[PDB]
Amino acid sequence: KLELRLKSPVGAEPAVYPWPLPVYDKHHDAAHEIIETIRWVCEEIPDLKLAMENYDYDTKSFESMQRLCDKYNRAIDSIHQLWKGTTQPMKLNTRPSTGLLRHILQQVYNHSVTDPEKLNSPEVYGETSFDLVAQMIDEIKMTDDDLFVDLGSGVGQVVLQVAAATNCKHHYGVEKADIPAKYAETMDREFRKWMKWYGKKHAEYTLERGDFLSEEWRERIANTSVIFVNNFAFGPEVDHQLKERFANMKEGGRIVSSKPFAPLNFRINSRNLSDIGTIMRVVELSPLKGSVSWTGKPVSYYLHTIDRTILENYFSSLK
Ligand SMILES: CC(C)N(CCCNC(=O)Nc1ccc(C(C)(C)C)cc1)C[C@H]1O[C@@H](n2ccc3c(N)ncnc32)[C@H](O)[C@@H]1O
Repeated sequence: KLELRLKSPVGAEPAVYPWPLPVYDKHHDAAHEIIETIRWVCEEIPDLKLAMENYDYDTKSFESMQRLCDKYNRAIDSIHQLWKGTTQPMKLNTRPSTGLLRHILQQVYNHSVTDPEKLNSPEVYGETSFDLVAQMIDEIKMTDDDLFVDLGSGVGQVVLQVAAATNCKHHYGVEKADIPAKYAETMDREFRKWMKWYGKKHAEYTLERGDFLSEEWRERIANTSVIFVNNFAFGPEVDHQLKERFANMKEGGRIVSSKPFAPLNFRINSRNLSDIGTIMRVVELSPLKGSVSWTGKPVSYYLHTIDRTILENYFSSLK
């Protein structure tokens, strides 16, 4: 029946929406996905922006929606034309800006998480931690050297965010529970599709089914240089096993978490000598003012860097 279609700015399969356009949740529907996508594409292509200094808008009239899609598609055609002339294509494979990325990931999520219901009351998945993760990404400089892992990666959004944002040799997510691992497969597909659609590049990444305490993971963890773990509700048993597995990490390796694995007020003495606190610097990271603020209360986060010289110094300090 009735449809709206958006042409990709790089000639990928157009995006096709049914009318009336679905609503996703109380604060998201396809209408606004459509508008937001159009706006984002104008940011990729200043030229497209120039073509469309015309658009507030009526999202419940199909006619009003279709003029918008039409103007956009037509300007797209116009742009593709320009690129046959001496004007060169928009720089091919760049990373998406943050703004675009937040959009894309919203899009991927909504197209992948059909029924946001099979996900338990409490924020045990982190639904709007995008800005938070974005902050982390800003602070923890990463490079083609690093390997990244999100321990208990959920449906994968954080892995996708980092992979989109950084140039690690590889990013990994590992998830035990079956239903989110299922969703992650679609997330993965949706993500690849939308990134092609906007013609934006991403670092290599993999989503996996697995337990991060499983024998196999001991080795991998020791090999990972950047670990993100949202351990807020892990408690005693699991924190310990993790500390265990961290102790084998190379010098420089980083762990970013919600609960600290050492303490910050930690100075090295006779009976704390096998405490992990001896092989790692720990800092409290500044929270975001607009923090999701778990437990109706402002909460911050922790960067641990594997630094053995801390130990070495305590053996130099015995002459
Ligand atoms: C709460 C966390 C741990 N996780 C979902 C979050 C998606 N990714 C995420 O939030 N990353 C992240 C976000 C923010 C931060 C900061 C705090 C900002 C630094 C750090 C990391 C839960 C998933 O972990 C899975 N989990 C728990 C243990 C378990 C297991 N041992 N092996 C496999 N997966 C397992 C569990 O099944 C859930 O699907």
